Amino acid sequence: ADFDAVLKCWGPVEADYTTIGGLVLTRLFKEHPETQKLFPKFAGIAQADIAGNAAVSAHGATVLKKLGELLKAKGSHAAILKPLANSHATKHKIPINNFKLISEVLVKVMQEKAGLDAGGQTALRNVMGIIIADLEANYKELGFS
Ligand code: HEM
Ligand SMILES: [C-]#N
Repeated sequence: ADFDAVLKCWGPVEADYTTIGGLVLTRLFKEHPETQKLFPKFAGIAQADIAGNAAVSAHGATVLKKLGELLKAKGSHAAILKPLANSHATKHKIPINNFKLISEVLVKVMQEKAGLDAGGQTALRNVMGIIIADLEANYKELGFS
């Protein structure tokens, strides 16, 4: 049910993955500035210059398309999520807690841009908790606790 509640509001996201992707990453780097250092291509860009950055928005679109592709899997997602855990633990070297940060930014952006109501915001938090727990279990399989 929580996947359905999110998907019932995904239309505005999927309609403009680049604009919404840029909003998410711009907000993440504003509200959680330590996360920006984890993107060496973007680290050190002054905040004022992030909202207009086409590379930032294109990367945000990649992230949101992947999360769409996870959402629409409704928890049957191993072939999608194992590779993401592998790359994020071993290539990008992202500590797990940062996933909670981007998830909360997404809840805010969807509240403001996608019609996600207070129950919907619960639902997305729950779904992101599923995804993050799976990422974390795969991190541990790789030796990253
Ligand atoms: C569920 C949330 C997230 C999703 C769906 C996601 C998805 C992706 C995807 C699809 C890629 C491209 C393939 C790859 O390199 O693995 C990627 C790259 C990357 N992700 Fe994530 N990601 C998430 C969260 C994060 C967080 C929380 C951070 C850091 C705070 C992060 C940092 C990176 C970095 C640094 C890259 C490589 C950028 C580049 O060099 O082009 N990701 N992510
Ligand atoms: C990943 N951003």
